Amino acid sequence: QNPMRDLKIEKLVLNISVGESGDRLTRASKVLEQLSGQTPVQSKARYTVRTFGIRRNEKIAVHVTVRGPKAEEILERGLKVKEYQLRDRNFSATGNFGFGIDEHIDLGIKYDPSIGIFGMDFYVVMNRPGARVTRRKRCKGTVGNSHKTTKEDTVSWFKQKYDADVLDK
Amino acid sequence: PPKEIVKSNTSSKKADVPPPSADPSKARKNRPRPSG
Amino acid sequence: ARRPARCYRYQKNKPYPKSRYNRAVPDSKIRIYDLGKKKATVDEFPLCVHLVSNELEQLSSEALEAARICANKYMTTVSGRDAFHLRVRVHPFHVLRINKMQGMRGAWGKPHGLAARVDIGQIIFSVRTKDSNKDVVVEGLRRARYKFPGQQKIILSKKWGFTNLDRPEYLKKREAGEVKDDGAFVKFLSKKGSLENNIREFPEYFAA
Amino acid sequence: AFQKDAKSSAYSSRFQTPFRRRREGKTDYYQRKRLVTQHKAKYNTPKYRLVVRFTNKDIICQIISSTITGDVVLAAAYSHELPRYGITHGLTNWAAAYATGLLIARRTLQKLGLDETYKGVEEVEGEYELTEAVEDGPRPFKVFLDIGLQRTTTGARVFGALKGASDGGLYVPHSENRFPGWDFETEEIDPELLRSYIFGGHVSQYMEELADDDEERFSELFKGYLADDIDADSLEDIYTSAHEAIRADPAFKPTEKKFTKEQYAAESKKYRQTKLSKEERAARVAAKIAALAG
Amino acid sequence: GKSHGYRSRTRYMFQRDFRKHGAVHLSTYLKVYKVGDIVDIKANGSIQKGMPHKFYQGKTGVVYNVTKSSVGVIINKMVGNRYLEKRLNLRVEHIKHSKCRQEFLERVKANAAKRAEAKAQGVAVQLKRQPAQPRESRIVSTEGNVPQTLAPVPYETFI
RNA sequence: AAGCUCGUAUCAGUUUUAUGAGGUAAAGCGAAUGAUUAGAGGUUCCGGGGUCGAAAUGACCUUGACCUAUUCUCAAACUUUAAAUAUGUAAGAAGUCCUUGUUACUUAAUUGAACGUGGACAUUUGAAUGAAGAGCUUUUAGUGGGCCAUUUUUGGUAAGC
RNA sequence: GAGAACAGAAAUCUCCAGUAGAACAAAAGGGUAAAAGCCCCCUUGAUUUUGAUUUUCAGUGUGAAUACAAACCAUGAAAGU
RNA sequence: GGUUGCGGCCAUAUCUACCAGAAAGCACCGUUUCCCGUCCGAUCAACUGUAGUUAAGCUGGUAAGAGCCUGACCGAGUAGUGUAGUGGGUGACCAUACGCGAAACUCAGGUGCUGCAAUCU
Ligand SMILES: [Mg+2]
Ligand SMILES: [Mg+2]
Ligand SMILES: [Mg+2]
Ligand SMILES: [Mg+2]
Ligand SMILES: [Mg+2]
Ligand SMILES: [Mg+2]
Ligand SMILES: [Mg+2]
Ligand SMILES: [Mg+2]
Ligand SMILES: [Mg+2]
Ligand SMILES: [Mg+2]
Ligand SMILES: [Mg+2]
Ligand SMILES: [Mg+2]
Ligand SMILES: [Mg+2]
Ligand SMILES: [Mg+2]
Ligand SMILES: [Mg+2]
Ligand SMILES: [Mg+2]
Ligand SMILES: [Mg+2]
Ligand SMILES: [Mg+2]
Ligand SMILES: [Mg+2]
Ligand SMILES: [Mg+2]
Ligand SMILES: [Mg+2]
Ligand SMILES: [Mg+2]
Ligand SMILES: [Mg+2]
Ligand SMILES: [Mg+2]
Ligand SMILES: [Mg+2]
Ligand SMILES: [Mg+2]
Ligand SMILES: [Mg+2]
Ligand SMILES: [Mg+2]
Ligand SMILES: [Mg+2]
Ligand SMILES: [Mg+2]
Ligand SMILES: [Mg+2]
Ligand SMILES: [Mg+2]
Ligand SMILES: [Mg+2]
Ligand SMILES: [Mg+2]
Ligand SMILES: [Mg+2]
Repeated sequence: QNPMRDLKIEKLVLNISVGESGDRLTRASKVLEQLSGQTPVQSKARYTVRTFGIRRNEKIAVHVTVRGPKAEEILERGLKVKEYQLRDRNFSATGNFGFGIDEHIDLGIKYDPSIGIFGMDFYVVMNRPGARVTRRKRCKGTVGNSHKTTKEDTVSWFKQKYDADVLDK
Repeated sequence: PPKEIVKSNTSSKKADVPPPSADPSKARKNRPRPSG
Repeated sequence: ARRPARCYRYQKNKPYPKSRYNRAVPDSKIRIYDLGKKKATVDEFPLCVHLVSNELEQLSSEALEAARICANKYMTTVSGRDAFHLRVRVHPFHVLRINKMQGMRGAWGKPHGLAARVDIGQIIFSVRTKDSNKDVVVEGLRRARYKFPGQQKIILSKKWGFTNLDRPEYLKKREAGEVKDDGAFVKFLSKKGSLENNIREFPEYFAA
Repeated sequence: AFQKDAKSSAYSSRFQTPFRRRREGKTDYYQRKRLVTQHKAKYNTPKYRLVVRFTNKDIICQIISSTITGDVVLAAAYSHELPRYGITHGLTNWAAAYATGLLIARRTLQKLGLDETYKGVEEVEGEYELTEAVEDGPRPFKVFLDIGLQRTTTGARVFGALKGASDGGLYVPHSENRFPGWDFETEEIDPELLRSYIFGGHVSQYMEELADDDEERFSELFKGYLADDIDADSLEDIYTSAHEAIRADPAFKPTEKKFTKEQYAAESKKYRQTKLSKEERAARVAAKIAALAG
Repeated sequence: GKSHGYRSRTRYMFQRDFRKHGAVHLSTYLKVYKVGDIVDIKANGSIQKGMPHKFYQGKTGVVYNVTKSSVGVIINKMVGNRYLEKRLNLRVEHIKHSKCRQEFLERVKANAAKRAEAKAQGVAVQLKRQPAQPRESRIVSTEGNVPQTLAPVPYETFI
């Protein structure tokens, strides 16, 4: 049965990984702000590598999460550059999915040579009604099986609206 | 100019060391590679 | 250079196993404990025969190894290299210390070798064959008797092969639907556990 | 669920359950220790807790003491009773708590004899005050703030049921800075603002902008306000005079209860399944093997 | 070098009791200790403050003081050829009422009863305690139970 | 050694009863941790090999890992369980119960806490056994290399070590 | 474990599992999960007066510790600490 | 009896998979002016109880389920152990006398009990 259970996008989280901090990192942040309008959250390098030219806590990469209708614009604005075809992977058996794109300009977004070109990691989180039951504080609990988001339930749902194609195998 | 925002890492590890999953030995040899 | 076997004969000290407070110990001299046809199916070798230790004593690795070799080599070239399954029921977990050549001052040892603490009535060598073969097994243990300190006597197992069940109780379990082969051993039908995949396995049951 | 995520026999065996009320996420026991524990040299003197619980749109205010057999309710006031004193709308709001906190304050103070003495603040200009000790008299009845799991956020409405209980005659220790109107960048309070929240001056002044700006919403939420013909500027009066009516008659009417004990039970057991017998389970097994044999 | 620190050797003594770790159930803090109560002393490793010394584990005593978190207990510790009085400050996590006295009081109350109950009946009491008394004479019946004769068993191997 | 205060009295290298502590012995390893033999059954877009190959997130053999049910064997510095011997306290007049005083502590509170006035309850004063006794004080000698036996047990091949 | 441009065995992002298999300066062992771990906010009780107490013990000292008393403070809505 | 708030012990309550759940109550759920908190009104906060839903949470039931609990002359008076002998054995060791007495195994039973308050066909 499916009265209340339909599906909804919990959040989209854009991501920019970059091999340093300094200018190149901030520009990529500027990218994600005006792309979300939200002011975004950087991350720190969890350890040192040096084959990547990074040290621990070096502010390696920025991201931002987006919820609501303003995501479904940026999702579909992205699903455009991928030409409405994803893969049979890209879909986590938990039910989410994500995809990358080089060249952030490829969706809206004019050039500005004082910014440059960056790629993104678009990842989309799919949950249902009753998704606070594992989120809230009091009586914290766990979504019953029949209600959990799966890959099957997500793919078919990506197949129908957006019309797009899942491909591969 | 704005206040930067940084993520909070719940992991309790102080040691600047790579995890065990990071090792030279996994490393599939003849991985796809570009050419041309 | 190997201290004569009389110095470590008796269990005179609490077990001194290789450990992180140890670490320094040499390899054991016996290494392989399973010989003959070890893949044999439980039904192939009904007859079991034991070498039992009648003393509470210590058996050195090098002594296990040399009664392994003895009992196997004879049993193989007499009844043939697959005639039997010879499994050594004892493992040398005890490190033996020696005081090298100070005075008696600061005399704590350094690991000299390994051995296995053995009980009265403890089985040492267990062998399975066809009952046809008994006298070859027996003698083959009997000839490993000589390589060990103490009184050890050979015994004819009331049981089926290496199993925990006596011979009649094995048929009744095997000739009803209760027994199912595993590689060298078997698994058994239990009256407890989920009835779903209880019937998945042992489908041969459930008829009567 | 997932075959490779698996609780081994060991896992179950060596798992240590948290308590019960911990598994149900209901009780923070480390807060329950520090509340419930009495100074050992006060012996059997009970510590009394002010229990402010928020459901979805009912407010639960309880004064409770603790016993190794079970906790014990001295007095109990809910927002669902507030219709008696003239509030049928917004029973989940800051003003409905203040109201349910003044109802609990004067309901216990009543059957406790601290009734005539210690009337608390009957004025309500929304100033900061704790009910003082009367010279040469009993001391103000003490009860303490059990937040539950509620987050401490300046303005939150757990402190409403506080300020309704502290202006209502009880001695409940508190500071000022969890109250609406608390100034963040200087230590100060504006009573004016806090006063407003007591009678609903944010909810009216929301109704005020929603008649002349968006009435669509104003027609969806705020429906009963039109259905009852109660517009904005009148909210403060509804609560102002409910305060009066409360101090008047705190005495707690229970409901007329309409189908006794035996009845409610006889109907509830029709829907509640009764387990089984081993011989029957035994017959299920002998039956399933019969079926699943072939 | 040899070692004795305050908690030495206490590894398994202060250990937390399998599947019973974690914070302490509230009935502990609920119980009320009046001066003169008989307490058992058992440490609780989770509570490091107000902790008895390893000697006093297992010990039983009486409470001379009652402060905020803690009952002061006196124990008679033997040292040399005498006993000295020793005074311990323990948090009630580490203490429990002793049920040694339980039967006593119950017998006290029981004794006063049997006294006024027999005395208001014309006495004949005998309320002291007796050790187990040798069995009385008894008949035993062979009806339906004839003696089943038994023999020691012959040696068997079965290994 | 000197005594001293006493004398049905308190008293015990003992038992019974009631109630507490302990983690050794043993036991356990298809319970955790650590070791350890052997098979069997799974899983790789993915450790490495081969064959088919333009290749594949290709198919198939193959060897290693993991996984799942199993199997032989272990621990002073492992463990769920857990002895025996030893171990703490209790078995009353300094006791039990009624009544209701004192305060600067404490309670919302003449509430409670601690010590109390007054009143009631008797003998078989509260299990066994033993007791000539019990409690108390001063002062001072020698000594402050020990050794042996059964059992427990450390080093050591051992030793009349 | 399953997932996402460059991105590989390891970079950053998301979910699901997760009794603690981590972390708490250091040795080991205790102890700990809405915490004792991780992040942030405020602070200076790491203060003042002098007793009692436990360990070692001669029941001296010293070190270390425990519970109070009297002050003056920190923090928190508060119980508290 | 059902439910909710606060609970006592803290698995007979946990775990895995299904299915059933009236009434109320919980729950999900609706909004963003206000206090308040976030990269993100997801969580946290505030308003509405309206617009919608028993889908989940929650309650219960099923199961030769996992685990946990209990019981037994089930194993076993076994292992271990206190006491004794000018007992046996070269010895390792082991019988006996007087007492104490496990663990694993196996069988059978069980699957939270209940306090204070307010509720509810
Ligand atoms: Mg961190
Ligand atoms: Mg993590
Ligand atoms: Mg020689
Ligand atoms: Mg030795
Ligand atoms: Mg020989
Ligand atoms: Mg808290
Ligand atoms: Mg030492
Ligand atoms: Mg213990
Ligand atoms: Mg400290
Ligand atoms: Mg042990
Ligand atoms: Mg020990
Ligand atoms: Mg042992
Ligand atoms: Mg065991
Ligand atoms: Mg193991
Ligand atoms: Mg048990
Ligand atoms: Mg007496
Ligand atoms: Mg008197
Ligand atoms: Mg000498
Ligand atoms: Mg000599
Ligand atoms: Mg000598
Ligand atoms: Mg630990
Ligand atoms: Mg905290
Ligand atoms: Mg301080
Ligand atoms: Mg000292
Ligand atoms: Mg020191
Ligand atoms: Mg309903
Ligand atoms: Mg929302
Ligand atoms: Mg909220
Ligand atoms: Mg349903
Ligand atoms: Mg259920
Ligand atoms: Mg079961
Ligand atoms: Mg002799
Ligand atoms: Mg005996
Ligand atoms: Mg059963
Ligand atoms: Mg159950």
